[PDB]
Amino acid sequence: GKAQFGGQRFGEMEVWALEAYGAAHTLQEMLTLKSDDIEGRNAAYEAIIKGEDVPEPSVPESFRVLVKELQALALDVQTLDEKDNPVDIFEGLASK
Amino acid sequence: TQGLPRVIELFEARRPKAKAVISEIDGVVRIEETEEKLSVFVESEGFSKEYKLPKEARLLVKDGDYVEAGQPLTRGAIDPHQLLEAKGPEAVERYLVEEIQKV
Amino acid sequence: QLIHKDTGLIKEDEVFLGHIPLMTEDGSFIINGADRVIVSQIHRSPGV
Amino acid sequence: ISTSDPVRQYLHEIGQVPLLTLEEEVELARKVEEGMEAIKKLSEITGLDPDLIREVVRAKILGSARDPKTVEEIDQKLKSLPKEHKRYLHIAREGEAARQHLIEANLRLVVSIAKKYTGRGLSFLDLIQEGNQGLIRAVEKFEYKRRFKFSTYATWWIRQAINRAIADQARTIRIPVHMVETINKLSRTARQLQQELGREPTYEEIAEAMGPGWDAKRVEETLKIAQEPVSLETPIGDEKDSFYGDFIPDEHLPSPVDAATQSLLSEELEKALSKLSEREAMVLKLRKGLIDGREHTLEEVGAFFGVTRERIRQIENKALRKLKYHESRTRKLRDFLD
Amino acid sequence: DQFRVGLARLARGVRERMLMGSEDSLTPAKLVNSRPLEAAIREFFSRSQ
Amino acid sequence: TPVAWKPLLMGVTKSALSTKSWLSAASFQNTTHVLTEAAIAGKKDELIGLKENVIL
Amino acid sequence: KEVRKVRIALASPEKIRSWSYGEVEKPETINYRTLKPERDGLFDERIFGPIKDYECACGKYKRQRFEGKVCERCGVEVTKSIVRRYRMGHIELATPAAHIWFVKDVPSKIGTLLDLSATELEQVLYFSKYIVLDPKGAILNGVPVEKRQLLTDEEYRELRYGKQETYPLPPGVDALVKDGEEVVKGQELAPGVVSRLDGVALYRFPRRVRVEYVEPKDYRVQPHMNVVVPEGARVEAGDKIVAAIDPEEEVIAEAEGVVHLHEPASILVVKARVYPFEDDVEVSTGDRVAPGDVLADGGKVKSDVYGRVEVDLVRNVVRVVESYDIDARMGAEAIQQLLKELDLEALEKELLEEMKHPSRARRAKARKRLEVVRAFLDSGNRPEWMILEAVPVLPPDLRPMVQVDGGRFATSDLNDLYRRLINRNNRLKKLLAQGAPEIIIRNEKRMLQEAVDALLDNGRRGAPVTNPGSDRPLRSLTDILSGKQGRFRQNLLGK
DNA sequence: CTTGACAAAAGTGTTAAATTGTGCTATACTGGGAGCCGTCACGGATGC
DNA sequence: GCATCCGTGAGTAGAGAAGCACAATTTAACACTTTTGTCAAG
Ligand SMILES: [Zn+2]
Repeated sequence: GKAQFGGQRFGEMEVWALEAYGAAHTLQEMLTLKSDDIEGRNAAYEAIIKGEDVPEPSVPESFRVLVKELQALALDVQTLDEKDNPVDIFEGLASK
Repeated sequence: TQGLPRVIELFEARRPKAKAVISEIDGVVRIEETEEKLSVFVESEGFSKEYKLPKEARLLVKDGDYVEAGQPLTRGAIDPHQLLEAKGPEAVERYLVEEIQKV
Repeated sequence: QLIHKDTGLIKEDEVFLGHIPLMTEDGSFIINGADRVIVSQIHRSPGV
Repeated sequence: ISTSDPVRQYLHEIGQVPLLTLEEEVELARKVEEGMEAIKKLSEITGLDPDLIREVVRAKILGSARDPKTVEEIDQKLKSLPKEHKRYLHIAREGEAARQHLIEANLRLVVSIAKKYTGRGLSFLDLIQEGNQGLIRAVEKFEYKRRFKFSTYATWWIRQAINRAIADQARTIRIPVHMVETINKLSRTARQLQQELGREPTYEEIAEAMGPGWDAKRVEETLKIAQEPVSLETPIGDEKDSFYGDFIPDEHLPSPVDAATQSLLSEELEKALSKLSEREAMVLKLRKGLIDGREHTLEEVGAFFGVTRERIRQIENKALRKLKYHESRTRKLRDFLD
Repeated sequence: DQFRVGLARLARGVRERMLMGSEDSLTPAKLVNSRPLEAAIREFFSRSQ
Repeated sequence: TPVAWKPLLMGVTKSALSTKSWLSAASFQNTTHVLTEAAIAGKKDELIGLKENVIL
Repeated sequence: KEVRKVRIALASPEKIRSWSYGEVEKPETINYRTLKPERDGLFDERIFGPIKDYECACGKYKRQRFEGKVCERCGVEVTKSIVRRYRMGHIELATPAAHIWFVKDVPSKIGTLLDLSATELEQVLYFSKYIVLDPKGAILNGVPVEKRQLLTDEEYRELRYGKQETYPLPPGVDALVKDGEEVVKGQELAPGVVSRLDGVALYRFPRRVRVEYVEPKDYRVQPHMNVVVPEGARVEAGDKIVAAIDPEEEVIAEAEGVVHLHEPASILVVKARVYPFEDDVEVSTGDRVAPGDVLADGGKVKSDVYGRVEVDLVRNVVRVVESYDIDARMGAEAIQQLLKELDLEALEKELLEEMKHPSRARRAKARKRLEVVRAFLDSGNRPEWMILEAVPVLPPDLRPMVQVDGGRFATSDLNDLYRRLINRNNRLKKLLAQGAPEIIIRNEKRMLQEAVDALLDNGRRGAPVTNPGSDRPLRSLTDILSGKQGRFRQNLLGK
């Protein structure tokens, strides 16, 4: 919303358009760097005001919300690597 | 059967309401029209298939014509699942693309 | 009025039931300081 | 009897226990009191906890359908008593069984009481279960010697348990009972004043009716306390596509601008401190907490460099003065404070 | 229609206060609580489609 | 002995819901059904398609 | 390393407890006055983390180098406040609760494994019917009870406790039969009523006591009075006959005589065997005995039937109400035991045999079961994990309670759903500790199951749970993830 | 560079009032309440 | 085979109603040394 100084909604059909274009990096920025990659969006703004190019994006925070909400449904959702080993997307902040 | 609903039922592989009747095997059709009902027989070398078509069925084949397996005996939209088991994967894929294009 | 069927005594008083919103001359209401219009509703009529 | 409606299912179940006649009620009530006395007599002789025997006796009455080793051991210990003592165990078993049946036969009383407390933040089944807790306490405290009916005494405990649970469980942000009753009294007072005045009373008018120790400030504060939290999923508009949570900004995580100016301030301060000396810059970093994150006292700083407390104040303040001189000449830190 | 709904809610609260008793000094003002009627009317003019 | 099979035809909805990747199927429709069967089977989404990588 | 795969699986109760940083024991959220999170609540800092970075709840620690330190006073880890978006809690259920996804998602995964229909699973899970786990030699209608058999409440009570019924008499009449008379079906207890069951008939409250002194004397028994001697007892002069609250109303015998009870309030016919005894009793009321079990006389008197013992201290007899110690249970706890005891490898072999059956429908049905069985075997999932013992608690920042700029607080519906579960679970713990009757316990357990269902999927089964003052259904975990407004289509597929 | 000296600033141990939690009221009272159905086709199962 | 109830799905933006008693726990007002912070001495 303009009243809330909000951003424009990049919905599924707009995501489809970038996929059909093959604009993978443009899509990834809107998914991460410009919406909900908290580390990415802070680092993107800091890089731009220094004259630098924005860094590599990281996992969106909404996916972290999805994983935690799936755990709240007693579902064990784990991100794995090439060798099927667990990969921590929470930076060790949720491991006892 | 027309416009977007026709496209949707083709992409959903849905069975048409007024589905046509296709021959399960090849042979020669043999029509027997009576004052009570209708029955179409696809006579083969040693096979005698039966189809109880309704009275108000717009047939597109006449006596003596040789029909292939999966060929529509009656007019209307072909059930894609019946065509798959009658003629094969290539026939139904060919049917689906052409019918969607017609719309 | 409150009527005691056994005693046979009637107690009458005027009770304050609240406030009824008033329609203005032009046909609208002022609800919480905001002008509002009650839109007429069409539905199936009762009956058989 | 209802698979779908739980209230109908509960009502059917409590309908299978017949209501007690007055003779049956007195017999059960007498057995509970005699059983309670018998447990006390048993404990004085057997020497164990009076409540321990009640749990063991109740465990046998409840049965296998409801630690198991120590319960059986105490059960055997009670049975080893002589004939006169085992008699007290007999009333204890029958007393506990009578308590179970006395509670079961009065489940219709709680439903009649609980249906009068609906619409106050707790569902009907929640009210009934809380009333059941009061009914259980009523049985323990009921005395049949007074010749009063059970429903007379039990209604007090059933009403109390429902009322307490509303005061404790009806609000997402819990409010103590002493303040819940204050809110209830304030709401009643405002309602009564409205009917006399024909309008919404003011806070002064409400406070005067409350009594001594009440002013308009207290009435406003109490009403502010009574405000229930609003749902983040409250719809906005005629379509369920907009909610309150969609319009509430997060104010806890730093914004990208706030995070950036923090980094810019750090890099400018680190260059400003570079013009200082080696120990002199480290003193300010350790004094202000630029290294660890906490201000280090002069004594703690002095222990690190092996100096007295007033020694740091000389180097710490002289470093401050020189940074002021550098700032006046370069003007590179003024905009980072506004 | 919403006035009737609120009045029905007010009537239900009158019956329960009549069930409570104290009929020696019961007045119609005491039996009547107008808040259910005011709430229904306020809800109609504020949160109705 | 080789497995003998016959061709199947399904609509786009049923075909999309029977895909290997549970992330894309759950994000389409029948999320409870997709996640219920995926969790019991311990399904491992290999992130082959586009929707899976968009979600991550 | 780089994320290449995403795996979803069932969470065991042990895994759920390994996720949680603490158990949420109280339904409280924040103090109403200090606005601070309450201890052991849904927002506790000792469980989920500090509200602000590197600062404990008490305020002793306010520095980053204390990272990894837990304050000895407050118990809050000194770390970043963003852990409140990730650190989860758990609720330790008093009784097991089924996960509604594995119950209502047709075809039911639990029902497929257990060969239970949707109706049968609903009746057991929501405490309408009992399922038999151990018959213990129980017989119903002449047919022995078998495992996994479904029992109604009436059938269970007959097997568990026995068969009995009380027959009220018209006021002012006398019973034809005497105390402890073996009546049969249809035998007239009183002129106006007949015994609908066969068993031993005993007086409940004799209104008139006739003592024939060694000359009969008819007394009256008030409803607040109780007779202490049995029928036919030899009462010595002065011994108490009828007890009363006040000693003045006590009915003591003028001389020696024999008591004859009359005018019963009702006759209780119980299908029980009576064993008269003279010495002490080796059992007590509530004990369960099998045939051959000694009852009172150190061996001389022994039971000859299955039943529950009730010792009678006035009639000086031991009545054994014919009943069985059948292990039939309700709810998810009964379902959990069935899935624990189910051998997947043996079930797979049996289902493979049914695949050879010439009926196409039976092969199709066996294939549906085998697909679920093989899913558990291949994945390593344990089928009883579909019943929850510990309920995971979402991190508080994903269900925030925030103060708006106006000053009012805004919170998610999940907190209300969580509070209802905690309130019902905490009340069940107190009800169990107080030894409440099974009817009260059954209602609480059924409410606990429905509270879990509302938290996971509100409105899926039964009426949706709504907050007071509105008809809006509370948004559950399933609602958050599914639909056009769900997490996938509103925040992941588009942003 | 120490070393005194100060007045806070801060920590700390009591004690009080304010706040919060808990128990208890004895005529008799014993199975609820709101809804209350103008869409459509689609699987998929679930039994006749 | 078929008939039925249940569950699923149905475009994108934006712009908008108890009271009281008493105990138990916590808060806050005090005092207190304790510790900095500091400003003059060499
Ligand atoms: Zn601390």
